[PDB]
Amino acid sequence: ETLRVDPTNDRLSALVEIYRMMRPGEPPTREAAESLFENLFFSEDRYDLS
Amino acid sequence: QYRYTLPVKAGEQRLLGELTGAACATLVAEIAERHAGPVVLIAPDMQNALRLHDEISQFTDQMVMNLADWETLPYDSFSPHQDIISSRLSTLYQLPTMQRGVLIVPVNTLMQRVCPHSFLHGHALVMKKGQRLSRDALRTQLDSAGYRHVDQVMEHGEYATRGALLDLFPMGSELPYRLDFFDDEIDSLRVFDVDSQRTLEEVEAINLLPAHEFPTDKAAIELFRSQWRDTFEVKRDPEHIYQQVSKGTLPAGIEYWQPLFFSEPLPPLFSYFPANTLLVNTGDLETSAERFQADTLARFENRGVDPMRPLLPPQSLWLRVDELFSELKNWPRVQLKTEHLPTKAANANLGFQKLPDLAVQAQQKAPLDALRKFLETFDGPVVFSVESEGRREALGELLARIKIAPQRIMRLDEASDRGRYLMIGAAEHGFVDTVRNLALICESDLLGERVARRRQDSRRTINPDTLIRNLAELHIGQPVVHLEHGVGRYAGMTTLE
Repeated sequence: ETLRVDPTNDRLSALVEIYRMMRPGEPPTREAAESLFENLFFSEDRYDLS
Repeated sequence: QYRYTLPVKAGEQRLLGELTGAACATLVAEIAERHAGPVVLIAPDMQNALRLHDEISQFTDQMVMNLADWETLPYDSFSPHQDIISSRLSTLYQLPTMQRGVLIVPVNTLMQRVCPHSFLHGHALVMKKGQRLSRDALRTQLDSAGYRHVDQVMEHGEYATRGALLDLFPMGSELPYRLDFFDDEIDSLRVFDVDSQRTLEEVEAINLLPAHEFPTDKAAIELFRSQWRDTFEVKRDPEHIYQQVSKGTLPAGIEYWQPLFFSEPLPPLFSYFPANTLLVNTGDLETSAERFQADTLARFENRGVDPMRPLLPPQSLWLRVDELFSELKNWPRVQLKTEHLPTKAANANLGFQKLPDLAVQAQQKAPLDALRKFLETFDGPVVFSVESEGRREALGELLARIKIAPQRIMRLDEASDRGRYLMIGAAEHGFVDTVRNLALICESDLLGERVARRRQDSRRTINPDTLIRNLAELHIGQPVVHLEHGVGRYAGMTTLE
């Protein structure tokens, strides 16, 4: 049901949706969005469980 | 007499070689001066094209212009500052018919698709002395064209209407015009300055070109919405350009929505070339066009996201390089190469070789040593081609140091059997023409090399009885001097990271 209510169909538009939720304004690009998501949870320096 | 043969056929080539900088200018100058037919020089990059826009003037009086590029990248986010557009489409009006003259286009605007003659021819018009054309009727015609009504007309696309007196600035011409409509008819075509505000003189007929490179009226907006709802999707948002042009206002990066406004594929502007037209090539198109298309595709896939303002496929707005190199084969081509091409027909290597290094330096007692040796041992004409007249004084005293006073000639053909000649232009690298033994010695040929050096090795006298010969047998603790820091105690070997 969440897939049905989801207005997104692939990975790249998903990253763009995450960008537009993260940062109002700033019309997203490809590298900006993928970099934001890749350092949002998968960078040893900007995200760290002890 | 000439040195090579003009080509006129479908797609044949003519290869001219051994050329070096600031000689492509004089070759294409003689091309313009010898050939009946417009010459469209297609530079490998706009930067180079700008440079050429100087040098050709320096070597010819024949009419020259560029085609103005939008100053943004492919799929960028800026309107081109419509002033530029005012130049651009103006050339597209005359490009249907121009018998002589040269137009310099880089590969970027060479491969862009342009608005068809249907739009530009249809939305252009003429105003003569004797039309019975009504005042507000002409105002509404300007409205349907898509100009802007202001009372302080200074720049392009601006018009005013005050009772009987009407003025406007056509996007094709360069000066505004005043109308003075009486009994619902044109009575005066008076050119008045943007600064004087007074009539300079009176013409009988003049032409008007529309707003900018795509229509704007409501039928066109409905067509735009139809084609958007065909190809892309819509989302209700006041920044989404679909609804944002449904509010009527044109966004910033709207010029990259060219084909939607037009209901037909856009011509690749080769239709805009006259039938008997010759192209000359510089560098190698096969690399620069391909690099531009790769950059366009990379920037597209980078920006082919953000569904708020999605984007087109480049295979409609821009040409593909295979299509470009097929459509080139309907125009004869002359390739200017800076390389020695070996031998074949339709291929002549013109001796345009490098000048020897006339470097001027005051370190030697005689500054103009190489110059005074080269010019005297030379046997043909030499021309100096100073940039500015004030810089000509920079010629006059320096050539006075070996007491040389040159002649001032306009055209390069005014060179004689042997002598010293000066002229005005912007060429930057001289050469020697072996066929007529001409010498060109530009401004930067005497001030060639930039130098950066300060000092080194002050106290490096490494044989003093105190250098210790770097023997490395010193016991630990014996004091040691380091030249940059000072005196201390040596404390042995160590290992670090």
